[PDB]
Amino acid sequence: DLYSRYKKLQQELEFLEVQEEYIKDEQKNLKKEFLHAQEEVKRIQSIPLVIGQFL
Amino acid sequence: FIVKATNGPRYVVGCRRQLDKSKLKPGTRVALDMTTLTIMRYLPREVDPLVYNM
Repeated sequence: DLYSRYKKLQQELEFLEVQEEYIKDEQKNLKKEFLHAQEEVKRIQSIPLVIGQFL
Repeated sequence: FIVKATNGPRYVVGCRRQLDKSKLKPGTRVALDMTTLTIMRYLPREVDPLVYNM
């Protein structure tokens, strides 16, 4: 089977090397998403905050 | 600035844009916004006329 095994190891390799690129792009994406999370949540700032007490 | 609602609570405000942030020393009276609640206009006054009537 040395014509078909050596055929398809290449095939599944090129498959997984394509499939790596998806997660490479998503890792590029989600750091931006986490920064948008950071600042666009931390706009929770002083909308005219009231003085109280903590118990 | 921390302002004083005369029935109650205390807030965090800003100016309009150019309300002279050196004029607004602790002790002045300001006019506060209705929605944004921030400072709109300074005022004079002060209190009990037992100082004044003498």
